[PDB]
Amino acid sequence: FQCGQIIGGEFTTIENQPWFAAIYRRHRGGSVTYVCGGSLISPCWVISATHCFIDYPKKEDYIVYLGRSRLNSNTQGEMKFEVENLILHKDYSADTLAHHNDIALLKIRSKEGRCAQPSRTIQTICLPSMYNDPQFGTSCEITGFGKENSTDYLYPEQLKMTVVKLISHRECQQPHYYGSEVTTKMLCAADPQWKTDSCQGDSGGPLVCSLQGRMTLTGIVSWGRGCALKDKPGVYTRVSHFLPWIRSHTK
Ligand SMILES: NC[C@H]1CC[C@@H](C(=O)O)CC1
Repeated sequence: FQCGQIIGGEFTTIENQPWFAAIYRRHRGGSVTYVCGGSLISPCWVISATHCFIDYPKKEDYIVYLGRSRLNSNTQGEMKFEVENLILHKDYSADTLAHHNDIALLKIRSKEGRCAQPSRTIQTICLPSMYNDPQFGTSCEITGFGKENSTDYLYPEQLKMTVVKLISHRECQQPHYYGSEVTTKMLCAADPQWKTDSCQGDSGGPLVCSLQGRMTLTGIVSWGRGCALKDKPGVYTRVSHFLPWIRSHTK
């Protein structure tokens, strides 16, 4: 492994986002449904958002897939996993509109007792170095099985991706935007003409940026008001500010 090597946007294959994890819940009735996204950060660890699991925190109930480009069908080279350990951030909160410390860790273990193995469809995403983010106005990529329009009932069957641009705290903390709801441990991103964005079901997925030739996990899909609404960008967990929390649990 060599690390880092939807409204609008386009369809894609997992070769373009080989770090993408598709997380599913098995329920209480035997039926399995899509919960949300995630990113492979090391062979045994997938990173996502706490809000994806806060209502069902029993590890035994989740299924993780790597190398999956299709929602309810099989893709050649996909690897299935059990969640060995589900770590939610104890300081998670969502009392108001914003979700605070919205980050989660999933230890993955296949029925064959193995962790993720590199292939053309399974790869790791580079974690940022402490506090090192791309410049405001940088184009980064988002990926998911989320809705194509907020009013849609169904989820697309094929994986999607688009490009969004990082927005400064100054701009995002404006009152017609999110105001004081966005903290410094969050990152805002949007399409300049509000035509593309992450939507419902893209939660936990990554905001992938290129820094020093490395695709970096700069954000994790967290929250926002609607999808692709003027002045209402997608808000992301600012990974570069959660490194001791990640390290503390992957040691
Ligand atoms: N645009 C980002 C935002 C992330 C998920 C959210 C939700 O699941 O409610 C809707 C949109």
